[PDB]
Amino acid sequence: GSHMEAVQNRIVEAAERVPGVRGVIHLRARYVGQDIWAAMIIGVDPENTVEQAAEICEAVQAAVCGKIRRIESLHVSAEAREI
Amino acid sequence: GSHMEAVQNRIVEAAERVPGVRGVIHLRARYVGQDIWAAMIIGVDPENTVEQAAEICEAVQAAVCGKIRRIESLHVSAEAREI
Repeated sequence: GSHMEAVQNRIVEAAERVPGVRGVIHLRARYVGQDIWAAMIIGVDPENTVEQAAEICEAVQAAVCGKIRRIESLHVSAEAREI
Repeated sequence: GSHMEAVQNRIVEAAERVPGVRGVIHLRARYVGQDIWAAMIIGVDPENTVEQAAEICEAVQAAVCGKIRRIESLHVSAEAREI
């Protein structure tokens, strides 16, 4: 913690910058040693296709893991969300 | 178990009969006392909208809980799936 809060901040921020993300609805992050393992849910446009939602999830996973190096496991899922 | 396997059978079967379900991809079911609590993932058409996928999930939840009375908690989520 404290230092976790700073990491979580960077995860939320990294995710929100990815096209199609309507907020991070949920983020659970934990230290396994010096590595982070995490799970998040993002908001998506309810009219996107399931495919697009899966694409946005992958894109988040890559942007986030691309920016926070200590992350060794991130699962990203999606939920319909209004703006 | 044994009797769990019979319940799980009925959950899979109930789910597959619901329009838009492309198989049950995952089912975790457990006894809390004499009640079942469960979580499942269904296949959906990747071109459905996220909204439709959420609708199909609710419809599964209701059909299944409507048919297996001992179920007191069922969460249903969806994943893109090819036929």
